[PDB]
Amino acid sequence: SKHVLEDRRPKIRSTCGVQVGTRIACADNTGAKIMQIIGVKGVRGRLNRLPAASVGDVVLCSVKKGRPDMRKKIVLCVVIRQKKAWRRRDGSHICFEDNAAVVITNKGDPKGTQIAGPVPREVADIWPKISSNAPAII
Amino acid sequence: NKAVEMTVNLGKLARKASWRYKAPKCIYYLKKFIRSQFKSENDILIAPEVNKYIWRHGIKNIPKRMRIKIERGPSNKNPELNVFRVCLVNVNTFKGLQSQSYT
Amino acid sequence: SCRKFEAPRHGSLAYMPRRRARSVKQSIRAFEKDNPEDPIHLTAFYVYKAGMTHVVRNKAMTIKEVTESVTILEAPPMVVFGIVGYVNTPQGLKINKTLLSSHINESVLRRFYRKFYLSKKRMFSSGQKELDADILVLKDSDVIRVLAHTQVEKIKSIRTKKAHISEIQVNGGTVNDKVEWAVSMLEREVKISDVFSTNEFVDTIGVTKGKGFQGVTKRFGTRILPRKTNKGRRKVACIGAWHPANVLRTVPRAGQLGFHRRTELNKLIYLIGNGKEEIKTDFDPTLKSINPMGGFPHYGLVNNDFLMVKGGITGPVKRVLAIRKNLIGKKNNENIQIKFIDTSSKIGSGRFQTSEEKRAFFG
Amino acid sequence: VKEGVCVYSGYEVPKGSGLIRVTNDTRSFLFLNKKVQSLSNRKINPRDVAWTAASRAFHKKGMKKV
Amino acid sequence: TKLPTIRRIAASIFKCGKNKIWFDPGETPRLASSSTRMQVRRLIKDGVILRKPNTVHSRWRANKRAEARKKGRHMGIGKRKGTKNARMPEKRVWIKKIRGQRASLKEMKK
RNA sequence: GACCACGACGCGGCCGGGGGCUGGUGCUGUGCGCGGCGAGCUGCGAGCCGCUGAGGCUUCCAGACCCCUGCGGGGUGUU
RNA sequence: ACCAGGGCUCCAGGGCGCGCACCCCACGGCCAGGGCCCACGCAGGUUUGGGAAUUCGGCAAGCUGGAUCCGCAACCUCGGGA
Ligand SMILES: [Mg+2]
Ligand SMILES: [Mg+2]
Ligand SMILES: [Mg+2]
Ligand SMILES: [Mg+2]
Ligand SMILES: [Mg+2]
Ligand SMILES: [Mg+2]
Ligand SMILES: [Mg+2]
Ligand SMILES: [Mg+2]
Ligand SMILES: [Mg+2]
Ligand SMILES: [Mg+2]
Repeated sequence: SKHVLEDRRPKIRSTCGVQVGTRIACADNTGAKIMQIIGVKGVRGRLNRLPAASVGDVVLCSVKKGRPDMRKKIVLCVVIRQKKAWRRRDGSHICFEDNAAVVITNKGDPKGTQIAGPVPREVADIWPKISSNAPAII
Repeated sequence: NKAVEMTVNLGKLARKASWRYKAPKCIYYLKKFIRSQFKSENDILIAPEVNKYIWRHGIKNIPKRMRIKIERGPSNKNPELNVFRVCLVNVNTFKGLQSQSYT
Repeated sequence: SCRKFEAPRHGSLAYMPRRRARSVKQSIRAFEKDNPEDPIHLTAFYVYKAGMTHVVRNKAMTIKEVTESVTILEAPPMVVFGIVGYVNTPQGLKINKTLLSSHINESVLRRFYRKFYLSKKRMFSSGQKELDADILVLKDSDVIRVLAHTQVEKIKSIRTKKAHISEIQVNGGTVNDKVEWAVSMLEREVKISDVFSTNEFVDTIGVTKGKGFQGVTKRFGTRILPRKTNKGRRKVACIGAWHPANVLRTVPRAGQLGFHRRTELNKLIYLIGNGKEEIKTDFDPTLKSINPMGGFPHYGLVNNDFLMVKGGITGPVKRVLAIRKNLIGKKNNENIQIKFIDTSSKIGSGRFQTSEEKRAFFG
Repeated sequence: VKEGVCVYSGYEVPKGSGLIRVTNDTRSFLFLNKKVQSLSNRKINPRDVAWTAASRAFHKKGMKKV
Repeated sequence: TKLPTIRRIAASIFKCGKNKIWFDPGETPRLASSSTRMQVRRLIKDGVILRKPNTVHSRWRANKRAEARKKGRHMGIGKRKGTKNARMPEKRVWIKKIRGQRASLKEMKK
């Protein structure tokens, strides 16, 4: 509620690889390096279940290390990479090397101007503004 | 009074045995196999060379296959009652061996 | 007092008491609504679960290729050998007249015996002068069902010659014409293609895989107690309040799991084919059987007509399975275009589609 | 309809099987199974693994020509 | 009753353990009749009672490892579990060093 | 054995079954053995190579092959 | 009580290894139902991804582990810390 996403996007159901408490890399050049997941946007919540996210999902994160103006701040980000292999819609399985997210604004546009590493087609389908800042879409 | 010479798969006979006690239960599943194969309740005399073959690599590592020979005959204790004598057949390979019977 | 944090109930009360099913063959408890302007057709069939594979199909929305698990239900044709007529009584439905054929073979009269090998086979010794009198009272019925049995010997992997008998409702128009069709179809085989077609939704009725006596964690999915728990962790901890001074039936207790009757709705038929003929799709130009390499695991090979159904099917393989038309009128707007059928070996994880593809790899 | 060729073993991967590992160099590698993945994580050369197509090409026992 | 009596009698004759004693399995009624050491000595002389040999503890593998170690085969960094001083005493090295230097210094002096 | 704590349930009881064996299908990763390299050393020698995607295993599937193989007891209905 | 308890003293061969540690062997001495393995146990392995979010609390489990070489801070009672 303090960090609204003004236009909410569709979600792609896949195996959730990150959770609340997962330390993830920050892929863009916002100055954040490692963020820890505080919450997942959209999660209704079940008893004892930690809210878990997959790629393309909007995630709240506290910057655990990075630039001094960026650290210790709750931020909105979109999960773009995931170490857990997930089944795609065509039925193949894809695994990324790290757990990475990209800081976005409240309107859904990325804060950074470039992204280190690739994104999959899932992030490209939901977030065309994010995947434009990435080098390759896989 | 035939003599059946056949290959038994001690792995398959003792699948439901514990891995820890594969050898003594293999004797149990073999004698249970002979009774179901020849529908009889005569005793099965397991020759000590058969038992030495089964315990060859200890209690867990039983050999997979084993060629035996079953001799129906009268009991040396009481000749009124027939008995099965399982004797061991030393074979170099099991590839292609067919079960046979003769007198 | 109130529980501190609310959660949904573990497991549905709609399926409690979880008892064993009374039989392995399940009768159709409800057929679809008989419409007199519809043509005459049967409404159910009895198939046998062979196994699963996955197909690849083009999912038009642009075209996106998707793969989906299917399951293959072998369906030898069922022989119609009797007619049952019903009347609408104020107590419900009542048997108006049962008309059997003069011929009942060794398969279907194996069902009437517990030990058939020791039997004298004298069931159904059974006149044709009373046929027209029995057809006439059958025309006074409200509901017409045929007595059909399965041909289980045609599968031959199931070591069962004993047939499964069931009533299948004849839906169509003008009960006169229902029994005139039914006396025509006596001692005749009914194909699976006559009853169902592709991309139509059906309900499957069967008995699930039995799991035996199971604890509450498998039977209901209750949370495993923490590591410190004395007297066991795979339990429900509090089985009730002090008052009411009994245990409620809504509390998960350990018991029988599986071997329950289940009806699953809206299972889409992807393909109706025959196990002998080799399938070819528009995109995969290889003639191959529906049987994967090495046969279906714990089933064998399909030699009869088969039913390819999207998803999973209740129960283990070789178990009989009732399949009826859906009781609501639900049609598939999509047209299933199967691009590819995986006939790879399901033993292990096979990478070849045919044995010729394997023999070409190794020389 | 296949997924592609495995990058390690050289085997043809069926559609629905295999894993596409993307390695942050924007490079995607298709591995056939978990056996192949475990060899690649251990940095084992596919010419050392005797059943892969890389070793049978290396040892020249792979084929005869037309 | 009878045959464990013979087994300790034959053990005290052989001065071995009772488990190292083999009876002739065909000859048990002669064994069960005998009761004195004079008879059990006769059964040893007749070969009815034998002393089994001890169980094989061959030193082939130990001697093959020893001469390999003398070449230095299993002496690497990963085959050491004691310290340098524990494995070769720093005091024993000095005593071997200083006594050799003291002996030859005297032998120069004579 | 598709059921199963035990009962129960499902199939079958010589038009049958069980086991072998063979083939299929997988898994593992190239067997024992024999014969060429091999750091060096004064014949030894880890390892490698070839025979050898070999050998082992396959509880799943198939068989038109091989061998074995009984038919006892209890009770209840009808006339 | 033929009790998994307790009870003074003496004598251990080979290998590994620092070691009468562990482990294997020797000597010497031994071996006390049947069938099936549901649930829940007791004991022990392994669990993708996450990594203390569990919990009163890292309880329990796990990580580290021998040796050789290098490097080693604040502090300090100058000995340590190490
Ligand atoms: Mg909680
Ligand atoms: Mg406690
Ligand atoms: Mg499988
Ligand atoms: Mg000193
Ligand atoms: Mg010692
Ligand atoms: Mg884990
Ligand atoms: Mg904590
Ligand atoms: Mg808490
Ligand atoms: Mg906490
Ligand atoms: Mg602790």
